[PDB]
Amino acid sequence: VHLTPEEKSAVTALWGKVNVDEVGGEALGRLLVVYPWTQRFFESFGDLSTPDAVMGNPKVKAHGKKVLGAFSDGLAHLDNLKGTFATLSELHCDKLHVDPENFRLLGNVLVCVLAHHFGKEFTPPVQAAYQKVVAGVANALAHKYH
Amino acid sequence: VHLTPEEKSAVTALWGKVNVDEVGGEALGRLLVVYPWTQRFFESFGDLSTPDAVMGNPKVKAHGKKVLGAFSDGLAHLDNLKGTFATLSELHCDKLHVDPENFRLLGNVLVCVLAHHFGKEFTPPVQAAYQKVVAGVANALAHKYH
Amino acid sequence: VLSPADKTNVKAAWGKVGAHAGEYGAEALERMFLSFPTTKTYFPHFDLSHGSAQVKGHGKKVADALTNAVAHVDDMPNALSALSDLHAHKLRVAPVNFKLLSHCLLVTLAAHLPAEFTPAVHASLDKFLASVSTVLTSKYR
Amino acid sequence: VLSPADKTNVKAAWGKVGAHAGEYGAEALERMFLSFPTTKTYFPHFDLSHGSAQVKGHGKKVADALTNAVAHVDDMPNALSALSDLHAHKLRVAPVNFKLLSHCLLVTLAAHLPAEFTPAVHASLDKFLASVSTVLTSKYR
Ligand code: HEM
Ligand code: HEM
Ligand code: HEM
Ligand code: HEM
Repeated sequence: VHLTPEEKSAVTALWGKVNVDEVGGEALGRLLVVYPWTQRFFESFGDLSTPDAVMGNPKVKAHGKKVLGAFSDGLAHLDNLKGTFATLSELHCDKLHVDPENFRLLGNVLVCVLAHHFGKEFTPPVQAAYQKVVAGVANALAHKYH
Repeated sequence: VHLTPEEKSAVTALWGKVNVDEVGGEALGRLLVVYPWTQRFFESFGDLSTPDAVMGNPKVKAHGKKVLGAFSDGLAHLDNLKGTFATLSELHCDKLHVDPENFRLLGNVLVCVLAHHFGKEFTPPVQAAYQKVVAGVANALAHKYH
Repeated sequence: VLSPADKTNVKAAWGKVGAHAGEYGAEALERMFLSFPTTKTYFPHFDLSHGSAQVKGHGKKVADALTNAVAHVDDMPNALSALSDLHAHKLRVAPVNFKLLSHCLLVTLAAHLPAEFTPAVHASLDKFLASVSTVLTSKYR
Repeated sequence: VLSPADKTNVKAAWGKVGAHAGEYGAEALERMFLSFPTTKTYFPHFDLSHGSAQVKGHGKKVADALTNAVAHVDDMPNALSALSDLHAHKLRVAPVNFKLLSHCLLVTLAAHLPAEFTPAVHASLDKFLASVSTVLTSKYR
């Protein structure tokens, strides 16, 4: 993905200010809540019977941090997302067989989590910079389907 | 895209037998008929008021051959679809701003045209080889959105 | 939302297919498993090999659900009620898979009815499958 | 298909938004034009610059169509009739764009109502927008 200098600024700026211990479980949790069919890949996490039960689930929060670690890393290597996500693509595509399209949903849920947390700060232009990132990562994570 | 030897065989085989003067206008025509919103990019082609009027339209048939020429070429360079479709991507993405997802529809309409024409010959396994090709080309044509 | 012309085109298509319905339904599934591998995980206990009696028996079940849908085209929601519940609530079948299967169902017909698969009929069928898929994904918990 | 809980969650969301509806509708459009550029070609004659009075006036029109949809939630097809005709028949707005705009509408609310945008409410709204979008794309010629 190629972000112009202003787009890079807008993303690095807000991202430096993200609580890496919560944003990830929040986006993953909302995904499970907003798109229920995704729970099929987490039968092992336990109680996902209610939104509060999903949001408060420890495994969700724990796994969300990893997912988040994946994005921070993606941001660190935009000019080369393919090589970066190669391994996560083999897992998500070849082992997991994650339904096509799920990666973009989560990116978009991530974007919703970012807006909710930052509010006014997540300006239309700031959001635009993140849709590119999310799309670069979702595309890269799906390279085994290419 | 990486087709195994058997997948390559299945695609080259049927493809050698394709009437390059008709298949292209057929897939493009059906696209305009099946997904009407795509006519917005062809207000200049003339009478697209009816399926027969669309299917019999000269400009459609003429333009369909080009599109087809694009696929034949794609097939000729599978291990490298990006570099091959680079120019068509700038046109379709940066100039045209073709709605995201349209490229896959046409590939899928192409696949329907191939089945209709070959029938029994377009075996489930033969179709599988073509969905990969169609997906490799649609992905490549959308590199400006990556 | 399925014009009269579409209902006529679909009904005509159903007639031509005649008794081959089940066979063609089994073919569309096979085509989907091969073309879109990820769909396979929804059938872990099924043997998806060519000629599988289970895929055969199931393609017949799909075909009967589509015929029931057309036989009651003006009110698919009520007719496909138990199936929407089944696919969304229990199976957790993601929405994209319905698009994948519909395409295969269309490819299967194009390959067996060159005469009836005209541009108009192709369009109508696509709308029919789109309508059935919309119902099957209306019940997400 | 919009459970009672969803209707309640959406209605509650509408209340909180109050009079800011138009402003937020204009914001969602701006967000869409910036995030999904291809959508812009649908508004060639519009000035899409920030603070555009046209984008402002139009975001108010969108907001009123969503409120009319909720005010008549049990029968959106009939209420959104003229708009489905407009977007599908005349405008030729492809289906994917409704998904793009819905997302921006959700991002816009999350950014203005941290209290009401809980996981449950987010899910309900998404279903609401999905339902409205389904109606707006039921009339493809
Ligand atoms: C674009 C967003 C995504 C990113 C960046 C991502 C990232 C991650 C990371 C970093 C891991 C752990 C990898 C490891 O332990 O080696 C993982 C595991 C996993 N992901 Fe994702 N993921 C994404 C989307 C999804 C989606 C949509 C699903 C499907 C609902 C999914 C299902 C899983 C599952 C089930 C695991 C557990 C794998 C295991 O521990 O064996 N992921 N993901
Ligand atoms: C994946 C399928 C597609 C392929 C391979 C493809 C291929 C082509 C080719 C080879 C050309 C002519 C390029 C040139 O003259 O330099 C072209 C032009 C064009 N395509 Fe496509 N195309 C695809 C999809 C689409 C779709 C979905 C739309 C949108 C409805 C679209 C809209 C156009 C238009 C309007 C032109 C005319 C450009 C001009 O002559 O100025 N194409 N396409
Ligand atoms: C127009 C599309 C479809 C129709 C009409 C349809 C129809 C059916 C029918 C009638 C059954 C039998 C249920 C019963 O025994 O009562 C069924 C079950 C099932 N369907 Fe579908 N279906 C469709 C698409 C899908 C898709 C897209 C998937 C996933 C890719 C899916 C996955 C399944 C599974 C896994 C079962 C249970 C099979 C078993 O465990 O025996 N269906 N479907
Ligand atoms: C929930 C989603 C949407 C709602 C409720 C909605 C609502 C409206 C309303 C109420 C109008 C005013 C029509 C009139 O003056 O009678 C309109 C027109 C229009 N809409 Fe939408 N719309 C939505 C999504 C879209 C999308 C996704 C696009 C394309 C990306 C689109 C493109 C347009 C255009 C181009 C016009 C005509 C504007 C003009 O030329 O003045 N709409 N819409």
